[PDB]
Amino acid sequence: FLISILEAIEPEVVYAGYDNSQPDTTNYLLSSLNRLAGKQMVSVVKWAKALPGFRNLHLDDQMTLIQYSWMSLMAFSLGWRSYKHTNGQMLYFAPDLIFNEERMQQSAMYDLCQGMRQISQEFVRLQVTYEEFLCMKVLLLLSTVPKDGLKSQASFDEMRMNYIKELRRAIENNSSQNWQRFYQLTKLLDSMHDLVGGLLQFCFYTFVQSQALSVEFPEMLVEIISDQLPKVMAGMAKPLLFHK
Amino acid sequence: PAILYALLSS
Ligand SMILES: C[C@]12CC[C@H]3[C@@H](CCC4=CC(=O)CC[C@@]43C)[C@@H]1CC[C@@H]2C(=O)CO
Repeated sequence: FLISILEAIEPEVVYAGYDNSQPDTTNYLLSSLNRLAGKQMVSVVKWAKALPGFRNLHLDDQMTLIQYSWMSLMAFSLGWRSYKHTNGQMLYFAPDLIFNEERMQQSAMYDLCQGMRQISQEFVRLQVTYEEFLCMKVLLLLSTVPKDGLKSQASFDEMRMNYIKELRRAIENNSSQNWQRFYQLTKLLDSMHDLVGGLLQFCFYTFVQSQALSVEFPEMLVEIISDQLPKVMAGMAKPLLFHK
Repeated sequence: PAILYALLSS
């Protein structure tokens, strides 16, 4: 019933608190997304703590893991929402902030938007199930680690394997077909890294010139990014891939 | 990440 749990701790929908009466300038669009991100951050943290096995890890690791994977978690959840609500035609950031063709253009990050829409499309092509999605999401939280290692390395390794097995369980069907499914689903997981690399590059770029660009970031994000940025630029993080 | 740490340890 490990999934029964994943299903119960799955965060409730988060609204952007977006004001459509405002002009959709690049500044307002990005600042609004950053606000949504701050609100989603709170939800991912509360979700992580309720994750069977996450609390067994050292606090330092818990901090490090969320710090390195928050962008991937949110982009992936965005992929799912866009899949269930628009069959992947639009980015369902939040019920009150749906990105259509127009907002993608005025956002100044059209390409990153398409990259994110591509994840949504994969969900469509593969008809990913809700259970597969929940398991994959957890794996994401456990796929970007410090090159030097975690403090609860052993506790970490066990947890990761358990969720990988949980994914297999979600995956009736014959053995070969289940193998092919696993291969394809883990290919999707590995693809997140390139997408995230690009998402993070723009995030760091807008973060550095925040005031000069008039792109706002909520306090919680400012602290996370401020600490994370140098670590990423220093190549301190590495992905845990499923494929060559 | 002050706000985050405080949120994770409670
Ligand atoms: C960080 C970001 C705004 C926030 C989003 C992120 C892309 C992924 C994402 C998905 C969500 O469901 C919440 C918003 C968000 C976290 C964007 C990547 C570039 C953009 C900016 O850099 C704006 O300054």
